[PDB]
Amino acid sequence: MRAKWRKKRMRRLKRKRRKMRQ
Amino acid sequence: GRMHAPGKGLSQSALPYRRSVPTWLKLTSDDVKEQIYKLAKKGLTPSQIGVILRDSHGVAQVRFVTGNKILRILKSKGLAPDLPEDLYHLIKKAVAVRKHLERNRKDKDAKFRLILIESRIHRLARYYKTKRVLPPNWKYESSTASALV
Amino acid sequence: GKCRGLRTARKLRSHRRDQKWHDKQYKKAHLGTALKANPFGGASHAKGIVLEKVGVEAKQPNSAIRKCVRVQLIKNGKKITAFVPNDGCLNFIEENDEVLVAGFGRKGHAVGDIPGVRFKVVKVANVSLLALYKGKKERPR
Amino acid sequence: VRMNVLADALKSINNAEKRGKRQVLIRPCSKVIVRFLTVMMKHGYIGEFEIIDDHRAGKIVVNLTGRLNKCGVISPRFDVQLKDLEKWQNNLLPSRQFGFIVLTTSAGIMDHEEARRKHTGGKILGFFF
Amino acid sequence: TKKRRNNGRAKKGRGHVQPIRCTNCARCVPKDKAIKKFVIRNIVEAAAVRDISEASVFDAYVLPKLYVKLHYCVSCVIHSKVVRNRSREARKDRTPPPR
Amino acid sequence: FSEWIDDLEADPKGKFAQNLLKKLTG
RNA sequence: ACGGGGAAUCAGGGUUCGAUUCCGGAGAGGGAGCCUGAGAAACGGCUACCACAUCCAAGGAAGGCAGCAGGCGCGCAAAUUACCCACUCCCGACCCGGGGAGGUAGUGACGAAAAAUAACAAUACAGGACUCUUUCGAGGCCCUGUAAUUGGAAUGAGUCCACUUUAAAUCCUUUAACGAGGAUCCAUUGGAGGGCAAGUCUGGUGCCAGCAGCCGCGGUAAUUCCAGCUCCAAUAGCGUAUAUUAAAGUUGCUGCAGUUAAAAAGCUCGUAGUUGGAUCUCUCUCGGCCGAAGCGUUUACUUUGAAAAAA
RNA sequence: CGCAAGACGGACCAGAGCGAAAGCAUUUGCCAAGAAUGUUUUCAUUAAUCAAGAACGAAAGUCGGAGGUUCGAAGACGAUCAGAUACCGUCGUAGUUCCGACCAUAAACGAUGCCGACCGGCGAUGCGGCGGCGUUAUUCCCAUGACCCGCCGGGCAGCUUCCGGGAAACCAAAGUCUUUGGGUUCCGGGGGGAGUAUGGUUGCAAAGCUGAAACUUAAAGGAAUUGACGGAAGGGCACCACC
Repeated sequence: MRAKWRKKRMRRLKRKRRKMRQ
Repeated sequence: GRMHAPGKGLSQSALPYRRSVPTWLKLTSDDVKEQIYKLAKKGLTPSQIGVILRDSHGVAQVRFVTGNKILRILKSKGLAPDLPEDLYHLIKKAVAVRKHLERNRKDKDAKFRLILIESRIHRLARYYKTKRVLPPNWKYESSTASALV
Repeated sequence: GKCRGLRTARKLRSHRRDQKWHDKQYKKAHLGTALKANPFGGASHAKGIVLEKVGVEAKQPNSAIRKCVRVQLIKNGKKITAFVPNDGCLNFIEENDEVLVAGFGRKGHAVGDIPGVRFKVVKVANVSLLALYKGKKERPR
Repeated sequence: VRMNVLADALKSINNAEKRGKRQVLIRPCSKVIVRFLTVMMKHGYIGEFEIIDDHRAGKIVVNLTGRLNKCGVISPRFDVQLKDLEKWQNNLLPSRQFGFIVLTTSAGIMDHEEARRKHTGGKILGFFF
Repeated sequence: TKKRRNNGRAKKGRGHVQPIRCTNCARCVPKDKAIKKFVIRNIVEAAAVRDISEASVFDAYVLPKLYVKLHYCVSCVIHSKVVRNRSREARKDRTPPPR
Repeated sequence: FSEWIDDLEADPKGKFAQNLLKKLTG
């Protein structure tokens, strides 16, 4: 996997987690 | 190299080996002292005084004719400036840069250069304070600087 | 480069002390997380109760069923998988008996084909597996 | 900037000796440099040298005899007692049959053998062999 | 590993070089990295020159030329055979082909 | 003697490879 | 994490350990407060509370093994409810009493030291070679091995007396008696592909069972499982797990790296920090061949001297 | 043939210059800087690198204001395709532009910290200075410009070399390293988990800085070599290829 797309997935995961923990 | 630039310039004065008054120079030590006194009364700094003594009077080095340096001569006579010449010129340059920056506020290069000039000013002031040339309470400010100029 | 000055002892010692934490062995042996996560709690052996017999499949290049046992340690109630070393030695073990279990020799690392198994059975029912294996001793009745 | 003018001098001598040159220019000179060079000369490692006097700091033209393997400085100038001299000799010298560790002691600048003879420690300036 | 000492460009002594658009694909390529061709060709072909010169109302009118500057990107310059791959030793050669 | 040399050249990377290479001299 | 003396390892530098018999501290289930006394905030003294717990006729009374043994519990993990004040010392009013301090035995493969399990001759056998002709052969003239060959010599393990030991004792030492030819009075623990010393011998199994720290071996001829034989490694010891030291110049002070293998901050400024060019060659007094009060600005450094618990 | 708007400064333009880096290209003026060279001027150690702290920091992105030509995330269609939520095409929103406030990240690269010394050669080039045949312009003299031939000093680089180094690729630095010590900052310790969780801090947000562990694994990886392969290029051959 391209490293920048792994970074993008991690950032989307972090955003989803931020929505999880408000 | 340079303190605040990547340059590694080598240009500088290369003094001759001999420490003696040159043969062509007929001026006595007291005559050179009187010329220095007149030039200082005219309002010229030791650098300028030495320049015009070298360039028009044949005085290669005032130290080798008088036995004393020009700034020391002026201090002994008592007509030396309150703050040293290099520090005064640094403060003048900083004041000029600050006055430019007030009417040109988008000049980030001017801000960078002002930071460099003020760092040089602070280094010179710290040195002169350790040597007791400046009072220990002397500090450089962004408002009273133009008063000292 | 490194600082070579007569008054750089503090800086050198501090740099060494910070950089030691980037050594895996030093950080493992000086943090406490590894000690607290160690099922044996820092011991060399531990006694446990066999909960079941399991057959762990060897890693991909090899093909075999390694006979292991799920044992719950008496010291902390933690469940681990302990390899039963020799052949026919799983027959010496019965359910809910006490086994003395040691490490597998690699200090918390899996050994050989057996994946995720870091413990081996040394004794079963207070009799060594090697004494039962060679017929020197028989299972207590 | 330039620090440890002795380090620069010894580096110049070493690099000139590696190149096979018969002479090397060392600048600036110093009392420590001259004393180190004299200690080098008494053991026959560099031969004669000349101090050019310019009216700010000296220069030294050192004739090079190709007997020098390595001349080095020890920075910082660790203070060495007579007990630690053997350890320093083992660390820095190629053999016990030759090679000298130069120390500055209260009796002057001299090799380690002369320091043992005078029964004094000091601060290690460098080595040559 | 490094294929070229100059990294396939001429960006020595600066930090940024303005980009240009490839004449073929319109790709953004640094001006010092793009392969530059200056083609000075007769505005009429060598076939049409005879008819055009015969039909000219002037005598020795000399047809004008056409001065085109082409800035190929590396992919397009390789595909168009304007430059080609070279051996590791021959890569260093910088004299233009004699033509 | 040359038996090890010869059986080694049959299978340079076989099962009997480290053994025979060591048996040559070690 | 009680500290140190110190211990393990160590080319040099270092790394780790030090609960543990010596010194110092702390505590006596946890806190706290006291009496007495020279000395205690004492616990084999008292007073409470907190926790736990004993006897009770239920009204009350009595507790403190981190002393020596011994239990329980915990665990991977550690010995006798023995004898004695004979030694060493301590205490007392005391030459006389007492001391689980301490000593002595018991258990003890924690470890450390010494050290058996055979030695020697003849018999021939596989036997060699500076023995000799002429390589061919004679081979007690220079040494190993077949040994279910032979032969006597030696001796301690053991059993048992008598001393000796010691406070009775035991042990060691000493003496005598018996005590060795499968000297069956019978050495083991791991291995035999490489690392790493020692078999591609035989039988079994057939990617199974298993082995294997690592690499790998095993799918019908397995040098690697399971066995037999043989072989080698240490040896009364050897394997295993964990921790740790060296290996590790893979923590680099000595002494590592940072273009691409892991890695120089995007870039300057900047305080602390670290580092910093040349240069400078021992005097007023006192008891006439002396002696000194010193301030020569000091510091680092180096050398010497003193003082510094044994183990 | 005009007019309006916004964007951008081709060719000249270079292994050329300047800037700390990001970055910087129409003319002219103003403003404040700056390196290098020249200096028989002045001070006289005032210096190097730097925790803390601070300035600047492509693009994208975020708030307001202006503008809004082109291009264009998203989006709407049209194609291609087995399918295309893409590549190609027509439109097209944010954005792209300027002003103010944020953000502080890039393969922000020379993947190479800064200061200092030493160590080969050569030809170029930029700036300054010095010296000199000769040509050309200011109608003619010197000065000065443009050339020519050298030298010196810093600078962007290049070629060459058995300097030396390195695993090599390669590097006159990545050399002067077991013959190991010039000064100083940052930073790495097998591969993953993971630049993740968590706490802290910064931000309006997006996110930035700091930043693990459990667990897992015998290899990941660097340089080079030989093959094989290529919807890479160039050559050569053959009526089981063609003309």
